[PDB]
Amino acid sequence: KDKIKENSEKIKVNKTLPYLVSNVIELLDVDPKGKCAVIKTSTRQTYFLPVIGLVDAEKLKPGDLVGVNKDSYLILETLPTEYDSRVKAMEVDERPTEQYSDIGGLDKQIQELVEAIVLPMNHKEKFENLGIQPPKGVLMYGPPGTGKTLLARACAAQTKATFLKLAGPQLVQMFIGDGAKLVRDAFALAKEKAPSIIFIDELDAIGTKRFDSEKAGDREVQRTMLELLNQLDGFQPNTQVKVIAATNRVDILDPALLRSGRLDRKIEFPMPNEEARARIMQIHSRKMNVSPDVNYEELARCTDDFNGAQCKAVCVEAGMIALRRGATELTHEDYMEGILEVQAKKKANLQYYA
Amino acid sequence: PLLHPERFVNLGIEPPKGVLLFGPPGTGKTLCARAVANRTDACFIRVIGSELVQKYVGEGARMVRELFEMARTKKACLIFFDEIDAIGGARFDDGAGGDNEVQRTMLELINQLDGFDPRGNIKVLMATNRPDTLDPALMRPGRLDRKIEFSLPDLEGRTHIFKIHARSMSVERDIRFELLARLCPNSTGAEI
Amino acid sequence: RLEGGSGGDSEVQRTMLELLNQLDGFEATKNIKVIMATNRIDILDSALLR
Amino acid sequence: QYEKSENDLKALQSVGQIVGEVLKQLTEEKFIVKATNGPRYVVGCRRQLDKSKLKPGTRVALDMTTLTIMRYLPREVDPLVYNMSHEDPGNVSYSEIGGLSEQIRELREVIELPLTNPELFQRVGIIPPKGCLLYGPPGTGKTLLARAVASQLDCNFLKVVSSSIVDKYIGESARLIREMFNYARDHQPCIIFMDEIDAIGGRRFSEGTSADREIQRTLMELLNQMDGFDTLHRVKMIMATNRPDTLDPALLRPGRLDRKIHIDLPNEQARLDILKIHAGPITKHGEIDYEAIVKLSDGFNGADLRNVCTEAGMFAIRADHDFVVQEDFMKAVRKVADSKKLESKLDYKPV
Amino acid sequence: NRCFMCRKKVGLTGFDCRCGNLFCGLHRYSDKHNCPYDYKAEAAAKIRKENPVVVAEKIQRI
Amino acid sequence: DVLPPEADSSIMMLTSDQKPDVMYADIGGMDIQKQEVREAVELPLTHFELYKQIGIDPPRGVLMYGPPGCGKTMLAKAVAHHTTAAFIRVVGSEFVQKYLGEGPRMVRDVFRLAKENAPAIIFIDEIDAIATKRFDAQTGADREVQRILLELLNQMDGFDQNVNVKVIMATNRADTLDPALLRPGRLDRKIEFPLPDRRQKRLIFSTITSKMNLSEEVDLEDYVARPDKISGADINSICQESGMLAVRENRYIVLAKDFEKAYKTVIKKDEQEHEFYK
Amino acid sequence: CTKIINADSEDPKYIINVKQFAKFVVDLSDQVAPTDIEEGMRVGVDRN
Ligand SMILES: Nc1ncnc2c1ncn2[C@@H]1O[C@H](COP(=O)(O)OP(=O)(O)OP(=O)(O)O)[C@@H](O)[C@H]1O
Ligand SMILES: Nc1ncnc2c1ncn2[C@@H]1O[C@H](COP(=O)(O)OP(=O)(O)OP(=O)(O)O)[C@@H](O)[C@H]1O
Ligand SMILES: Nc1ncnc2c1ncn2[C@@H]1O[C@H](COP(=O)(O)OP(=O)(O)OP(=O)(O)O)[C@@H](O)[C@H]1O
Ligand SMILES: Nc1ncnc2c1ncn2[C@@H]1O[C@H](COP(=O)(O)OP(=O)(O)O)[C@@H](O)[C@H]1O
Ligand SMILES: [Mg+2]
Ligand SMILES: [Mg+2]
Ligand SMILES: [Mg+2]
Repeated sequence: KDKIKENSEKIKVNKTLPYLVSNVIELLDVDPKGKCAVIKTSTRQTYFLPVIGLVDAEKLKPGDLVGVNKDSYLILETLPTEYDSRVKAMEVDERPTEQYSDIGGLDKQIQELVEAIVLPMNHKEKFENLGIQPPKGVLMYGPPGTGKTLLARACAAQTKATFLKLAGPQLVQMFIGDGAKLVRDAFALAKEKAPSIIFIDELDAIGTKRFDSEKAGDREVQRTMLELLNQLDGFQPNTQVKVIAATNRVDILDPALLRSGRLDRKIEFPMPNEEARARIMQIHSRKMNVSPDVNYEELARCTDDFNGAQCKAVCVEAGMIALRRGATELTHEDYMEGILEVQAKKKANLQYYA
Repeated sequence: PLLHPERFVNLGIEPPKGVLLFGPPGTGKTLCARAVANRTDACFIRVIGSELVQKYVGEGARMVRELFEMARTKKACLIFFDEIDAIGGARFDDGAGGDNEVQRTMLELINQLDGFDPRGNIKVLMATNRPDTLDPALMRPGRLDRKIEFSLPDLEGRTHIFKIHARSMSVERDIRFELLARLCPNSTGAEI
Repeated sequence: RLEGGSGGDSEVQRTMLELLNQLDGFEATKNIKVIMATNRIDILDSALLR
Repeated sequence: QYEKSENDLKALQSVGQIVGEVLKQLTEEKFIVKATNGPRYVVGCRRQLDKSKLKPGTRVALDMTTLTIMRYLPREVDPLVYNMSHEDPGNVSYSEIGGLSEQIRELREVIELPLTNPELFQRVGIIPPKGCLLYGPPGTGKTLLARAVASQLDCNFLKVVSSSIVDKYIGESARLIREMFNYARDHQPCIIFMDEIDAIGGRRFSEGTSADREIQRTLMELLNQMDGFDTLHRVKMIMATNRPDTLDPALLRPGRLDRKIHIDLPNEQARLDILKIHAGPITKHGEIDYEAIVKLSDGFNGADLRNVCTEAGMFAIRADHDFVVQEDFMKAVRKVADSKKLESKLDYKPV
Repeated sequence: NRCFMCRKKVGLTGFDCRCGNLFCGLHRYSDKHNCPYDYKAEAAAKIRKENPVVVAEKIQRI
Repeated sequence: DVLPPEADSSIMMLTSDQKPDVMYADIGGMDIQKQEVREAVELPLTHFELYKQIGIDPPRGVLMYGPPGCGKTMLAKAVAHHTTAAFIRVVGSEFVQKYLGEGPRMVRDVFRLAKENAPAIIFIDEIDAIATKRFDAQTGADREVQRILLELLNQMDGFDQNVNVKVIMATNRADTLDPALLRPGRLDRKIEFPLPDRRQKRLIFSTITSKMNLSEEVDLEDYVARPDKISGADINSICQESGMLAVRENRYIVLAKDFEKAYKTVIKKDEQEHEFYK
Repeated sequence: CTKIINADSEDPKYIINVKQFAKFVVDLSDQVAPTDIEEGMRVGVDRN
C-alpha cells in the first residue's frame, strides 16, 4: 500500500494540467513487440512513439483526439470528440412550451404528424408486432401565413427527445466545403443523443433544381445538398433520428429530396376555412379582457382570406385600439376597426357606387 | 410599450414590433427616423440597405448574425432598415440565374427575424419608396405589422411646413404663409 | 480601367495611372512621338487620353 | 495495481520521434531526408538499420534530438480513407433486391469475373473493362445495388460521397485523390465507388470563378490518374449519378468510363417482385392480392413500394388491428400515387 | 383513449388540453369544455417577463 | 558544404524500369503526327547545322491538343518507351499546396533537375488546369497559381538555346489558355489529334483485331463504312464489348454478331431526329 | 488572447485554441473565479 501510494504520487506530479492536443493518425506493431501509433499535433508535426502511455490501445482508434505532453510528446488523456462551434450553436436548450391546445384548425395534419414521429418514439412494440418500419422524413408545405413554425416549436415543446434545429442559409459557408463538414457533424451529434429530431426550415434555399449553372452559387450549394442527401438516406441508414422540414414553394426542389425515403410524408397546409379562422381569433382572444357579447362566427365570416398570423394580428390591434379610448373590455366594432387596419385601406372618393 | 410597459400588461396584449413606412419621397420618414432616434433611449442601429450585398457567399448573412447578436445583447435596442428593395423584392425564377445570394440573405433575415425561439425585446422600423415589389414573406404580419405612409400635404401641411422651414430663419415681423401655400398646390416639405 | 479597381487594383491600371501621370506634362512632341497598336480597343480609359 | 504502477514507471521515460521520408542516399552514412512539415536535413543511421531497404521515397523515423534515422516504416494512412474503408456495415446479398437481374449479372462480368477467372480474357486475348457508370431516376436502388455488391467483400471496398473532398486550402484535395489511388495501388484488387459525381463532375467553364478552378483541377487529377501515364491493375471504378448530361465528355469517353449501365423504373413484373420483397416480414392475412396493387402500381421506385408497405402498416395501426387487411394496401397505393404530383423531369438523356 | 365532453373513444387522435384532459376534434376548444384556467393571468405574467422595463438615462449612480 | 546539384529535387524522373510497354509501331494509324513529332524532338540531336545554314530554329517545346481520347497520351506514353534521354512526367495540378510559394519552388526544383541531369524530356499533362487566360483574383489561390505561371514562363524562356531540354505539353481544350504560352521562343510546334478517317479506321481495326482470335467470317470493312464519328478509343471499347460478349456466350472465338451487338452498344445513343425539319 | 471551446466535470479542464497556433487543455489562473468562463469566449492566457 505504501508503494502504490508513492507511485500514484509520482503520477500526479508528472501528469500536469497543460496538454497539447493532437490526432491519432494510425497504430502499428513492431517486432524484435506490442502495439504502437503515430500522431499529428496541432502544430502540424508528426511524431512516432513506441510507448503509448496512459491510455488503452484497444480504446484508441485511427483519428482520435487526445491530450499529449508538450515536451515528452506522450499520450496522457483521451478527449471527447467535439464539433464545429457553429454546430454547438444549433443545439436547443430552452425547451419552449407550445402545447397542442394552443394551435387550431389543423387536427388531421396534427394526427399525421404525431403518427409519423411521436408514436415511433414511444411505442416501438406497436411498430414491431405488425413489424414493418417507421417512416422517414416529414415535410410541411403551403402558404407562408398558414403556420409552419407552430408545429415545430410545439412538438419540440411536448416531446423530450433531443430536438435539434437548423436554418436554411446557415449551411452556406464562405469557404467551399464547410457544408459537408457542418451537416455531417450535426448528424453525428444527433447520433450521440439517439433520441434525436432535427428540423430544417426554408429548405428551398439549399434544395434547388440543378441545371447548366455557371461560375458561382450552385457550385457549392449542390455539393452541400448532396452531402445532405447521402448523409440522410442510403449508405448506412439509421433509425435514431427523425427529420422534419418545412418550406413555402415546392417547385424548386429536386426529386432526390422528395424521393420517398429522404422525405416520407408530405403535409400541405390549407388556410382556415371558416371555423379555423373564428376559433384562432378565439384563441388569441384568450388573454384579452373581452366584453362577453362577441360572435366569433360573425368575426370569421367577415374575416375573409386571412391566415393564422393575420387573424392573430387583428386580435392584437383591437386591444390597442380600445386602449386609444382607454376602454377595458372590447367590442365587435373594435374587431371591425382592427380588420380595417389589417386590410390596408387606400383612399376615399369611392362613392360613385351603389 | 417601451416607456409604458404597464397598460399592455393591465390589458394583456403584445405590441406590433414590426413597422414599415412608405409614401412619396421627400416627405418626413427620415425625419421621423431621426426624431424617434432622438428620444430612442435605446441601442438604435442604422442599417443601409445596400451594405449587405457583397462579393462572397454567405458573408452578408454573417453580418446578419452579428446584427441579431448585438441586438440580443443590447437589451431594448432598435433596428432601422432603409430601401430594403435590394434584399428580397421578388423570387425571380423564370430563368433562375438572376439574383439568388441576397435572396438567401433575405431568408436569413426571415429566420433570425421570426421563427424558432423569437427574439424577445427588439423593434424593427423599415421604410421604402416602392413597397410594391417585395416578397410577401416580409409582408406577413408579425414581421411587418403596420404600414404607415406619408402623403402630400393638401394645402395646410405645406402651411405648417412653411412654419417649420420658415421659422428657423431671419425675417421681418410681417409674416403670412397661407397666401404662400395657396400658391403651391403641389409641393413637399423639402421644396418648402 | 477601374474594373480591376477597388478590388485589388491589379498592379497594372495604377502603372497606367503613372503613364497618364507623365503624358499629362509638357512635350508638344518637339520631335518625339509615341506610337501604339492594339486590339481590344473598347476597354481602356482612352476618354481621358483623347 | 503495483504492477500497473511499475508499467507506467517504465512508460514515463519514452520520448517520441519525428516522421520523415528518405530523399536520397548521399553516402553509406550520409542521407538526405525531409520533414513532412517543411525543410530537409542530412542524417545517418545507427549501425544496423539494413540501409539497403532505404530507398528514395521511403518513410523513416528520426531521433528528436540527435536527428538520425531509427525505424523506417511502411506507407501512410490518409485519414480520408480509413473512414471510408472499415466503415460500411454488412448487408443482405443481391438476393434481396430484384427486378434488374440482367444488370445484376452484367456488373458481375466487369467486377467479380475478371479477377476470379482472368484466364478467359487472356484466351480470347482481350483486356477486361475498367470503369462502369450507374444512372437513372432517384430511388431505382442505385445506392442499394452498390451496397449489396460491397456486402460481398466488405474489406477491399472504398466508398466516396464525391462531396466531402473539398476543403479550405488551395491544394489538399487532389492530394487526397492521389493517396486514394496510391492505397488502391497498395492493395491489388481494389474497388472504388463514387456517388453523385455531379458535385465534383461538372462539364467546363469559360474562366468563371477561382473555386471553379480548384474544382476543375481536382477533377483533372482524376482524369489523369484514371488513364494518364501509370496504367492500373485490378482497380475497378464504379460511378453513380442521376443526370449524366451534366458531366464532362472527356470523363465520359470510353477507356476511363468503360460501360454505362442504364437503370430504369420497374416493369409490371418487377413491381410485383419488389412488392413481394418488402411484403415478406409483415404480419398479415392469407388475402393479399399483389396483382391488383401492381395494377394500380404505375411507375414507383423500390423505395416507393417500400413506402406503400409502410403506409399500409400505418392504416393498420389506425384502428389498432395488429393484422393487415388487403384494402389498406390499395389505400396506401392511392395516397403514395397521389403524392407524386410534385415530381417532374425524372428522366435524363444518357451522356 | 376517450374524450371527456362526450365519452367518444378516439385513440391517437385525442387531445391534451392544459386542464390535463383529453378531447376529440369537436371538443378540443376551451369553449367546448369550460376550461377553468386563467389564460389572462399567465398573460399578465409572460408579457411582464418578456417586456424589458426601459430606463431613461437618469439617477444612475452616486 | 556544396551538395550534388541533383540532391534537392523532391521528385524523380522516369525510373530505370517504368517503360509503359507501348511500341512505337503499336499506335496504328498515326503515321503523320507520330513521325512528325519524333523529328520534332529527336531529330534536333542528329541534324543541327542544317538549322544554322538554312535557319530553322527548332522549337523549345511542343503542344498537343484534340478530342478527349484521340491518343493524346497514347503517343507520349510510347515515346518514353523508345527513347534514351531523361524523362520526367508531370501532373497538371500537383504544385498547388496551401503554402506560400511552394509552387514556384517546385518549378525551380524541376527545371534545375532537368538542366542538371542530361538532355531530357519534360512532359506536362493537362496544362489546362493552370494555363488560363481570365485574370488575377484575390481569395487565397490565384496569387499562388498565377505566380507559378510566372515561374513557369521565367524558367521557360531562358535555358541557353543550347541545352537539349525538350518540353512537351498537351490538353484537350486548346482555347482557354494564355497566348503568352503562344509565343515564338516558348512554344512553336502545335499539333492536334483529330478524329480518324476511313483509312486510319482500317489501320486501327487491323492493329486491334490482330490480337484476338477473330474467326474469319467477320467482315471488318462492313462496319468501317458506317462513319458514325468515332474516336480512336471507341474502337478498343468495341472489340472489348464484342470479346466479353462472346465470353458471356461461353465462347473462345469471336463472330460477327458480337460486332453487331458492338455497334448496338457503343455506337448506340446516336439517333434523335424530327423528320419535319427537312 | 485565445478562444474557449468547452469545459469538463468537477474541474475547469478547459479546452482552448489560440487562434491558429495550437489547441491545449489549460486551466485558469487563481486570479479568476470559475463562473464567467463559459464556452465560446475570448480569454487572455499567459504566454509561458
Ligand atoms: N393556426 C394558427 N394559430 C396560431 N398562430 C398561427 C396560426 N397560423 C399561423 N400562425 C402564426 O404564424 C407565425 C409564424 O409564421 P408561420 O408559422 O405562418 O410561417 P413562417 O412565417 O413562414 O415561418 P416558417 O418559416 O417557420 O414557416 C406565428 O407567430 C403564428 O402565431
Ligand atoms: N412635413 C414636412 N415637414 C418638414 N420637412 C419636410 C416635410 N416633408 C418633407 N420634408 C423635408 O424634405 C426632405 C424629405 O423627407 P424624407 O427624407 O423623410 O423623405 P424620404 O421618403 O426619406 O426620401 P426618399 O423617399 O427619397 O428616401 C426631408 O429632409 C425634410 O426636411
Ligand atoms: N491509334 C490508336 N490505336 C489504338 N488505340 C488508340 C489509338 N488512339 C487512341 N486509342 C485508345 O485511346 C486510349 C488512349 O487514352 P486517351 O487518348 O484517352 O488519353 P488522353 O487523350 O491523354 O486522355 P485525356 O487527355 O482525356 O486525359 C487507349 O486506351 C487506346 O485504346
Ligand atoms: N428494388 C428495390 N428494393 C428495395 N429497396 C429499393 C429498391 N429500389 C430502391 N429502393 C430504395 O430506394 C433507395 C435508393 O436510393 P439511392 O440508390 O441512393 O438512389 P438515389 O441515389 O437516386 O437517391 C434505397 O435506400 C432503397 O431502400
Ligand atoms: Mg412559421
Ligand atoms: Mg429617405
Ligand atoms: Mg490520357
